[PDB]
Amino acid sequence: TRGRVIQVMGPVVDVKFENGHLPAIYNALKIQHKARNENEVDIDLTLEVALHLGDDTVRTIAMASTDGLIRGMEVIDTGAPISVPVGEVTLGRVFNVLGEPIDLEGDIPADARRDPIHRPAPKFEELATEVEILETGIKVVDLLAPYIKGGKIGLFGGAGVGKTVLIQELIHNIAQEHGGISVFAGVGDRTREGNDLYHEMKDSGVISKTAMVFGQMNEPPGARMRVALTGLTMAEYFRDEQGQDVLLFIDNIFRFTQAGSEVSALLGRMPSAVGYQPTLATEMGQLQERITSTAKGSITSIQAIYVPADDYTDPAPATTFSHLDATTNLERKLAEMGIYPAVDPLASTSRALAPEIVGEEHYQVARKVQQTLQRYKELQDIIAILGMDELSDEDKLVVHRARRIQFFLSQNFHVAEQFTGQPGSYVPVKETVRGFKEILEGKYDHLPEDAFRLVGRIEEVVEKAKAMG
Amino acid sequence: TRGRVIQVMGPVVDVKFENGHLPAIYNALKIQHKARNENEVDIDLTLEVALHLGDDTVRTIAMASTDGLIRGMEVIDTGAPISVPVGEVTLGRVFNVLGEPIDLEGDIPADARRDPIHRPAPKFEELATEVEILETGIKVVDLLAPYIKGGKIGLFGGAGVGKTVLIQELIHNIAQEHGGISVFAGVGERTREGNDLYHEMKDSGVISKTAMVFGQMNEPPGARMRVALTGLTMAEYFRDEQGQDVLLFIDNIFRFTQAGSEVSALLGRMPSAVGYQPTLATEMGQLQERITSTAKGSITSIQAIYVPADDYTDPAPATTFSHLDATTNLERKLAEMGIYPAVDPLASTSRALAPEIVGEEHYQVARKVQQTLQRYKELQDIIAILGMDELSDEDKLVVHRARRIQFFLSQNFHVAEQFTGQPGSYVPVKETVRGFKEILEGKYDHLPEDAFRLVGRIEEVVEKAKAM
Amino acid sequence: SDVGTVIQVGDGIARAHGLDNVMSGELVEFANGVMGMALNLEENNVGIVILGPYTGIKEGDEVRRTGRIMEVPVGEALIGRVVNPLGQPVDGLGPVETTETRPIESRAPGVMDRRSVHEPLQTGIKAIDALVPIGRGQRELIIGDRQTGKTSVAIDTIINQKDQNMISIYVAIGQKESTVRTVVETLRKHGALDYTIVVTASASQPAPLLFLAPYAGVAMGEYFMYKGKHVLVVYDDLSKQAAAYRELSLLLRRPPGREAYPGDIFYLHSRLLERAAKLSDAKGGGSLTALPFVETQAGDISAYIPTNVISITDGQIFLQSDLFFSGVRPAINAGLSVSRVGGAAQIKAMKKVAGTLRLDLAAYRELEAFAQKATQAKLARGARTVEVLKQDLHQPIPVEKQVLIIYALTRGFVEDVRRFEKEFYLFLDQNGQHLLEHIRTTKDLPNEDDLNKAIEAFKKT
Amino acid sequence: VGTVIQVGDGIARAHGLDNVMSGELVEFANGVMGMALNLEENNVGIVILGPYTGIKEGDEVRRTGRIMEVPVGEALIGRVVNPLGQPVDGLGPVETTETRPIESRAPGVMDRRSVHEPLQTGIKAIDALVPIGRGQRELIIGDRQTGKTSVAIDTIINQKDQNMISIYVAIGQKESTVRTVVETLRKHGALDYTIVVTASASQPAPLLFLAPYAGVAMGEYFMYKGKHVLVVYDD
Amino acid sequence: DVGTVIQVGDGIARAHGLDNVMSGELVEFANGVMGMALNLEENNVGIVILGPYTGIKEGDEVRRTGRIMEVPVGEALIGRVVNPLGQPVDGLGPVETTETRPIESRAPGVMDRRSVHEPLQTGIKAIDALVPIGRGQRELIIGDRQTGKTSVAIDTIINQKDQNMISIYVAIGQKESTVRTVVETLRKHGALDYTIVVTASASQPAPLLFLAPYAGVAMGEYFMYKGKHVLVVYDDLS
Ligand SMILES: Nc1ncnc2c1ncn2[C@@H]1O[C@H](COP(=O)(O)OP(=O)(O)NP(=O)(O)O)[C@@H](O)[C@H]1O
Ligand SMILES: Nc1ncnc2c1ncn2[C@@H]1O[C@H](COP(=O)(O)OP(=O)(O)NP(=O)(O)O)[C@@H](O)[C@H]1O
Ligand SMILES: Nc1ncnc2c1ncn2[C@@H]1O[C@H](COP(=O)(O)OP(=O)(O)NP(=O)(O)O)[C@@H](O)[C@H]1O
Ligand SMILES: Nc1ncnc2c1ncn2[C@@H]1O[C@H](COP(=O)(O)OP(=O)(O)NP(=O)(O)O)[C@@H](O)[C@H]1O
Ligand SMILES: Nc1ncnc2c1ncn2[C@@H]1O[C@H](COP(=O)(O)OP(=O)(O)NP(=O)(O)O)[C@@H](O)[C@H]1O
Ligand SMILES: [Mg+2]
Ligand SMILES: [Mg+2]
Ligand SMILES: [Mg+2]
Ligand SMILES: [Mg+2]
Ligand SMILES: [Mg+2]
Repeated sequence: TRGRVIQVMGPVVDVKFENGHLPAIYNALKIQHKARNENEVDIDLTLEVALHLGDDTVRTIAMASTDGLIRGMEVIDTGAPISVPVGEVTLGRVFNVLGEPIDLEGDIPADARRDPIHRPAPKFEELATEVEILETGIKVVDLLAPYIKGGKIGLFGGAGVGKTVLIQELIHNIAQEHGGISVFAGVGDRTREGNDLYHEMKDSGVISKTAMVFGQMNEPPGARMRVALTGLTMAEYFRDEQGQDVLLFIDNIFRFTQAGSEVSALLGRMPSAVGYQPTLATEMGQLQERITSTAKGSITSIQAIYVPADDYTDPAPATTFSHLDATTNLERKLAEMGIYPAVDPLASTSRALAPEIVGEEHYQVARKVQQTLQRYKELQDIIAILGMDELSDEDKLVVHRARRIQFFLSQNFHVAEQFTGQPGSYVPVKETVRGFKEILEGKYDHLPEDAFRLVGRIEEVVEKAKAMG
Repeated sequence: TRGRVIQVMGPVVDVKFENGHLPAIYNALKIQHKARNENEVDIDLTLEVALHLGDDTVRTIAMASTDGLIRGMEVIDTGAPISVPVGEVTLGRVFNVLGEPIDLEGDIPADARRDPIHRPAPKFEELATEVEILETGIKVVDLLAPYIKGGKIGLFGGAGVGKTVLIQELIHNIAQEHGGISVFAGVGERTREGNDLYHEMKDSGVISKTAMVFGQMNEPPGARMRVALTGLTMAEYFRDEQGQDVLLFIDNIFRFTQAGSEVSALLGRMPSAVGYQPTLATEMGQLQERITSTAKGSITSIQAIYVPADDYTDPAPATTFSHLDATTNLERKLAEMGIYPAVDPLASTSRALAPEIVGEEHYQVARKVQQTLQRYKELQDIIAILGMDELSDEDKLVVHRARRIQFFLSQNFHVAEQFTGQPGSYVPVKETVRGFKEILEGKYDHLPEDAFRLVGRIEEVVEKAKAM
Repeated sequence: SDVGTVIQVGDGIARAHGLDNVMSGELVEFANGVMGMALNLEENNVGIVILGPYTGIKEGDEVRRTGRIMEVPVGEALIGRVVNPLGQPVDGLGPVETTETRPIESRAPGVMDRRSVHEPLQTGIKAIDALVPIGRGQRELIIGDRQTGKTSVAIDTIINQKDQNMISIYVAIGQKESTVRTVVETLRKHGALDYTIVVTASASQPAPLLFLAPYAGVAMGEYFMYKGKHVLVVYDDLSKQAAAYRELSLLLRRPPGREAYPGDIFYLHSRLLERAAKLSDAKGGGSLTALPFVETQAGDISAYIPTNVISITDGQIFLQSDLFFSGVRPAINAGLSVSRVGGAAQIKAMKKVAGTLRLDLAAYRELEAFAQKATQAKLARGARTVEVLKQDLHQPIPVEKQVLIIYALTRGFVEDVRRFEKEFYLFLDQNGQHLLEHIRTTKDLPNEDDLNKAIEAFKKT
Repeated sequence: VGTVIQVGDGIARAHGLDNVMSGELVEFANGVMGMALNLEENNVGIVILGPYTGIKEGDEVRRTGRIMEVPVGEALIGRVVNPLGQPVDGLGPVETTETRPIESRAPGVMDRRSVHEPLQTGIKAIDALVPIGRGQRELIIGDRQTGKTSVAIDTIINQKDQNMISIYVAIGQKESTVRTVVETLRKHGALDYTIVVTASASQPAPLLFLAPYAGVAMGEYFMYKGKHVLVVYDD
Repeated sequence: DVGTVIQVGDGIARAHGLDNVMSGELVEFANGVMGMALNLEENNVGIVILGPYTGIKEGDEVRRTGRIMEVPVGEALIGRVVNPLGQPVDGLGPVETTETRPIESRAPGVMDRRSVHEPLQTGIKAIDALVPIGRGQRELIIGDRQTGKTSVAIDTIINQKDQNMISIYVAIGQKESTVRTVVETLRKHGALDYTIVVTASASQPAPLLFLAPYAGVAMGEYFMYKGKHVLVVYDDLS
């Protein structure tokens, strides 16, 4: 009633069992050994089953470093999925992907109830759908793509545009005063940020209403997948059995799919178009179909996806659009203009941009802004080759305004105070909807080109211009 | 002999002939089965051999969409390739790949004469060499790329460019007068057009002198490959023995190639280039050299070619380009411009443009128009940036006349009455050369360009301006 | 016996040792309660695709033959319900209690079983009904970039057509499970649900169930046909179904092709889209029309899947993303879109007025690039025709109203054009009954003089 | 002698043939020739130069015992021949006595000589601005059309007064085109100093593979006997 | 603990036997070259050769080192240029180092880190004045060829005498002319008496080029864990 190891290929281990004792999918295996001779090394290991390959063998993915695995050693099957604590006891603590504490403050005994990670998504008779605004105070976001309570918000950007800056700004502006349970899963980010936010939370007193698990870059490919699931299995309990609204933050969930590409080539699968595992859509669906609202509560999750390059046609980020309810996109080319945040106004959309949910004065200004920006985008080649002075008077007047709108999309964040001489400023929705009206009708458009950069409300623009002479 | 089906993967079926006698290549074979119980489905189907292996095993290609195939079924050899009915019995009928009729006018008995599909090509000492001009009334085609009688003609186009309207204009204009036996074969178009064409033929009166073969898209590659050669198998008997002239329209032969790709991956051949099977040239030549004119009889053949991705640097168009005697190209840009037909004058070339066939009154005008339309191509692109009056007036005159020249290339067809709502007009070649000479003469500088859209004879233009 | 054992399980694909008499396409059952479909028969093993969650199966499990080709249960008992690709209900509300089933791998009807497209179909949008018409029995393709105004076309079509004796099947494919509710409820808000069927296959369910998702709906519409009807079928997206087929093929150990997409894709689509037919008088005279949806990366119409798909359908409506924000809704490109049946299935009032208006708008689009007195008039008329065609969401306009304003548009009669439409509709709704009844009855334009005095009387007001 | 095991697309694999050399000719009962190109441990890959529809598994294959040989002779001038030594125009045999191997070694560096004597085609552009010598190899590259065949026809026709035994080869082309070219040449009497090698599309691709080797083997004999030779390729 | 080598293809080998071999272990051939095991199949072991493979033949004896990827460290390597395997380059006798570190060791994680507030004095004005650096930070130097990247690292490493930071310079895939020019500059200025230089030239097999930075950081962190400050530079990651 015990297993063996015969083949090791790095992240993949090809365990073997006897007749009648085959594990199921997602089952957990444990290996313990102590040195019999001085040439051996002591390591305790845990593994996750993924495939059955006949001849009494199953494929498994390692959860820790596989160095020193001598062939012929014994394996233990728990017979149950990986179990991680959940409930009241997990507030304020920090765990690894396996569920043990890594904050060194203490242990968590067995009296705390723990659940399996993998469970099927809710049936159609259990789901619910409602639309209502979640507010953040950001000028560029709140107008052209307001968020929906209990929905999914997606962040898209290259290898550094300010994704983590936006996530921490949202946390500083919403998570503390929202009144709901907060979970932050540090999936695949830098370990420095992971240990910086721990201080940021403990010294600020918010840690009493937060739960976290970390899976940062240093960890082997098997661990980087299940950090998101271990983060979600706690928000699920907070939503269901306690009736609390839950906010969930994930930074590099893309590191899920990439991890699969690392292990699939070793499992023995044929390659996809660009070498991915031929299970991208189904596995991402099985991941994101559990982040849902119900009739008992709502889960709102803000996530970011790592785009492998300045090419959105890549299948892994392109197939993310099948689940998002609000989209925000970043690009380097606008970040380099000196405008932060560099959200593209003609590719960020939201379901909440409807006229019965936001009012006429909101839909009108949103559509007007998008229409005015489209023409300036189209005039790009001809203004670049020959100059802005070529076009006619009616086009020159239009040229006079789009860049000012783009500048007005900039705003100083609260975490930017260490890099800027002013602290973060707040602009409510009723103010961000109002603001674009003045520029569109020409109330303040005559101000110079740089005054609209790094400003809050529209009144600050005029005083900054006066300070400039 | 007897065989048993052992492997099946859909389009490809692997059988075993243990009887000690192995059918040869291209031999058809049959399977018949009646249900042992109410769960099985009775079946009766033919299949075609394409390979051998060293265990008395044979690989076969499927020409019918099949589910319910079982292991252990028995297969019987026929001993001959696909046979197509030929002679008097074939006229006024529609057939399928195996030769059975499609229409409900009744059966055809077993005393009929049938020809095998596949034969070796003709030789060097017997092919015809003389060619003649054929007139269709299409303004561009009759002038710049005349179809030499007895040769191969190709229509090159992309997706939704306008091939079918032109091909049906051709079969309307030519077959109604030409006394030759007409065969229209469809390889890869939609079933709705094929079913509509039979009723249109039953009304047109051409049904007495025409035969048709179908099967179209809703069948696996095995039928879409041989449906092209079935009509040629009929035309071969009509030419070699009876000796009358023959018209052969063949529609989207590209799918003969494309079908060969889909089975290839299962037959053990490796991919190549874009992904086509390695035997492109060998498979295609055995077809393109069978349709030829001989000293005994003259065959006039028109074909449709679909560019796989609207881009011509593709191995399939590259391999097809080597056999045509005259090609007319269609550019989707012309389809979007609203000037039909979408024939691009620049890349359309023919063997007829020689002084001893079309005469000197043809060559100079055609060359001048061709050269002017080549010259305008780069000036119009320069205009996109440099402006519209920075270029000299002499340069602007090139555009001023090339716009009219390109617009007058449009024609109001007779088969497009559904899409146009107009009956059309008719032009002979003399009027075409004459009208181009006038348009270069300067007689029509003051008539608006928009007046030249979708008109026939030049005499209509002055009327349309009168209408405006 | 017809029994077997499984010796390889993974990602919903199983390999069976035994099962001698298994036929291709046959169902085969597990002890777990989920069925499986055979797609390959090697020398000693059988390739099974599992039709549900796969957490329960283990090596050594016994597997039993059932003995029947792919089926869908169909009938009038399903109208109003929401069902899976299989006959299991989604919304609960008890079992559907069907008796009969159809074998949907059946042969498509052939030549002389078919007739010409003849009866018009309307969606209530001036952009579609006028410039790029659709006829009952046609297959019209909608292709475009993500989030550009697609699903509104189908939803407004089903909403407008409640006045007729028609039957509609709508399918959502590969979408997130909850995504359908906003659709399912909105129908019920306008009452359009009381005569339709909705089929869903979520991403939560395994990828193979997407590969059967569009197959079953056409079979439901098929069983409603073979009696005189008018039936519609909509698949909200086929591209994810193509991806599901790709990733189903890959684990079966079948070599790839031009892309990760296998080369059989065309065959698959030929098996699907050709299932529609407009049967003749000796067959029943029904109509089964489909509105497939296809998505491509970055709107590249020259890609493999778009060009492969275009070759089969009877037309295409191209939704272009860069017109979407400019204020032309729906963003149908009047130059690139094509419809093959043309004026075969259309009311004869529109022939006399706007039979060729599409060529006019295409010419205006072509001349725009050059223009950036006859040309001036052409530009003015083109700007106005572009302005007229716009429509909003869930506010359809009946077929009897479109011709009256198109006549004023196409007979030479910009800031206020759109409200001119609505006020003209008001003026007609209060006075022009004598024209409206004639349009309803004879389907031909009434006396031109009376329409002229009505139009001039409005313009004077 | 050995047996054939696998057949398809004109390619065969045979078991047996212990002493078959690379490039050795083999024959079947049907009379069609074949060339051995790959030598594995238990099978030999035979590539077939003719129609293969009649070959079956279990057929016997016989070793010829010789390398490729191509007959040559001055009397061949005018005749149209296959890349293999067979008549295609009829009119009896090919009137040859000596045969050359195709595997002739290229001349060494010390067996050559500088070139300063020209070749002519009759065109102002090519004959002057891109000159060609009577020992030069010159490349023509292009797409379909643009008039590449005209260069070959001018190069062959113009060589009237200046002695040059010429070989034109048309590879994989439609037979009607080559007949038209032949008749156009016949109007100028070029058949008195020209030899044509044709392998049609219907012919197996191996003939296309072997055509230019014959287009040089038939042309080197006049060299090594002391005559000036030109060779032109259609494609 | 015996076996035979049956494949010697292109710097990769396959070995029979080796029942007790562990992943990541060092291996020695009878020719006198070091290799390592990365994959263990059902009946064979894959070995990657870390030297000149031209001397390996089929049937050669291959032997178990008995431990994971350990590189020697300590103060005796100071003043020497060493091979990543632990062999001196310019002679001067064998090394006397006793302690070793596995270069695959688990990195420190949570509850073992702290913010940064102290600078790394570089002395290059335009860098410290505009793009500051602190200890513990990882700063990418990236750019085009033939522009002077190495001239930054050399100046930064010469300026460290006043801060008492033992350091390591790593050269990967590089031409020996520049390597010895840098070594002569360092020995002239005296930096070699506290810096350690590791090199793996372009004429060396790929696996050495692949392993060099791991040794370069393993011989550097050892002084960290004893409380000292360390600066480490790599010549090229591309
Ligand atoms: N308001 C702002 N003003 C100026 N610069 C800013 C502002 N917000 C962000 N940035 C810059 O944006 C950069 C990106 O931030 P950061 O979040 O660290 O990278 P990233 O986008 O998260 N890449 P990664 O986290 O590794 O996936 C920062 O290093 C800042 O220099
Ligand atoms: N003279 C014309 N005026 C207006 N529209 C036209 C005209 N001729 C053709 N068309 C349109 O162009 C379409 C071309 O159809 P068709 O010829 O079948 O496309 P195709 O080029 O054959 N591509 P395919 O059928 O997939 O091989 C017709 O269906 C009409 O809508
Ligand atoms: N006629 C219209 N006028 C204005 N807005 C419209 C119109 N039709 C659709 N929309 C907008 O389209 C939005 C929905 O986007 P839509 O493109 O229909 O989703 P989708 O792409 O079909 N998603 P999917 O179900 O995967 O196809 C709505 O919120 C509307 O704002
Ligand atoms: N100097 C020339 N002036 C005019 N036409 C020419 C000239 N030279 C060749 N041609 C044309 O060349 C055509 C013959 O076809 P050609 O363009 O030579 O085929 P090719 O593709 O270039 N060579 P090939 O691969 O054998 O067909 C004739 O129609 C001639 O009109
Ligand atoms: N800051 C500097 N001021 C003046 N001369 C310099 C400077 N930096 C480098 N040089 C000179 O320019 C040469 C090029 O510097 P070097 O550091 O070798 O470039 P590099 O980084 O090695 N280029 P590469 O080998 O492609 O990585 C040096 O040998 C010096 O002679
Ligand atoms: Mg960051
Ligand atoms: Mg067509
Ligand atoms: Mg939608
Ligand atoms: Mg030529
Ligand atoms: Mg350098």
